[PDB]
Amino acid sequence: SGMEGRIEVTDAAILRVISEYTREAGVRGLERELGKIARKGAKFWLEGAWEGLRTIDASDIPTYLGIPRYRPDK
Amino acid sequence: VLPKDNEAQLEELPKEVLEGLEIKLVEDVGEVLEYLLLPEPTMPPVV
Repeated sequence: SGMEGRIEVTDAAILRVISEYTREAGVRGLERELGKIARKGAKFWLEGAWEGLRTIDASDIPTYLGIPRYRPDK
Repeated sequence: VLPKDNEAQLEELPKEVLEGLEIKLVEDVGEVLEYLLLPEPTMPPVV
């Protein structure tokens, strides 16, 4: 998706996306969600270009994917 | 009156609607029955 080291996820964000946007046995949905995060990062690059590397924390996941779709067990 | 765990889904709602409404978020039935029933009996009981 064109980005090269201007954007970077953390592992907590990965676990959040798996637990809250992905319910299957396989891995296809996680692939689609990571694609969505990278493409919204590309649109944010074309709006305002920042400098160096941007590290997406676990808080910004609704800002990149939207409303959480599934709820974890407690 | 709406469940508390649905408060995530108040964001796909249009903006001018959302200041018209007022949501009460609940998680127990007792607070709902406190909020909705008038405190005084009027009709006689069924017995």
